[PDB]
Amino acid sequence: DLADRFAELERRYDARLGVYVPATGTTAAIEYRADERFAFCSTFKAPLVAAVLHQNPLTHLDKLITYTSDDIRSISPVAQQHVQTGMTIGQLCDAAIRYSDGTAANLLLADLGGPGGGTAAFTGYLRSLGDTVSRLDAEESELNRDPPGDERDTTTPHAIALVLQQLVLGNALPPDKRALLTDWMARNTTGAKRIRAGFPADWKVIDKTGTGDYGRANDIAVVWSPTGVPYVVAVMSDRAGGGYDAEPREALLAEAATCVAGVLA
Repeated sequence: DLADRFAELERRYDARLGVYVPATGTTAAIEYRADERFAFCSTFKAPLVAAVLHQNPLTHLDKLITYTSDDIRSISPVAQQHVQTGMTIGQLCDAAIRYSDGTAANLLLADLGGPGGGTAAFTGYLRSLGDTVSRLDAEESELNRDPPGDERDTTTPHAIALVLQQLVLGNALPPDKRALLTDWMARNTTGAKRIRAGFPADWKVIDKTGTGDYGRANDIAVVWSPTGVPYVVAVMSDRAGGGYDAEPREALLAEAATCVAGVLA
């Protein structure tokens, strides 16, 4: 039984694991702690981009955003190289997904507008999708504290899987905006050891990672089987019993994805 395999991963990795894969015409849903809250970490950056795409015409992607070194908060592998040139909204979207660029995310939040540096606008975007669960409360920062049991900055595997379903595979976005999201996630650089690692090479995988303290490791993906069937796969984990310093475990995500792959295959 698949639930036992997930429980064994929890015991072997000393982790809490959440998994949701929405049901299809041809497959049952996979759910393991799918309605328990986990920290977003950087997984929010994919729907963030969807929000920016949604609220603006595509010509908005060429708006140059200028910023300063004082805006560098969090790992920002792209943004840190363009403090004096700035970056277009398109480039920020690219960096935010493909390099989980934190500064980029923060600038995209600002681009959405409104209170909380954009976290309100982001959360309302999700509310407008039908998600009454997920919440973004803080801008990215390396100084952020987010202890277990605080419901701020959380989603559920079930919630974020259905959001991603709508965005990539549903009609949340018009096809041209949808394609930009899909493409960016298809060329993610950070996800090779997670869901991607658990799916055979002939499956297409697009994804957005998240990592944090308390051993938090997330990956949200859309996968395409060799037979052309797409599935959304949300995996979230933390190791809170290990405290702030618990090591994130990518392998747990890879192995959970392997259990999923096994059943959709």
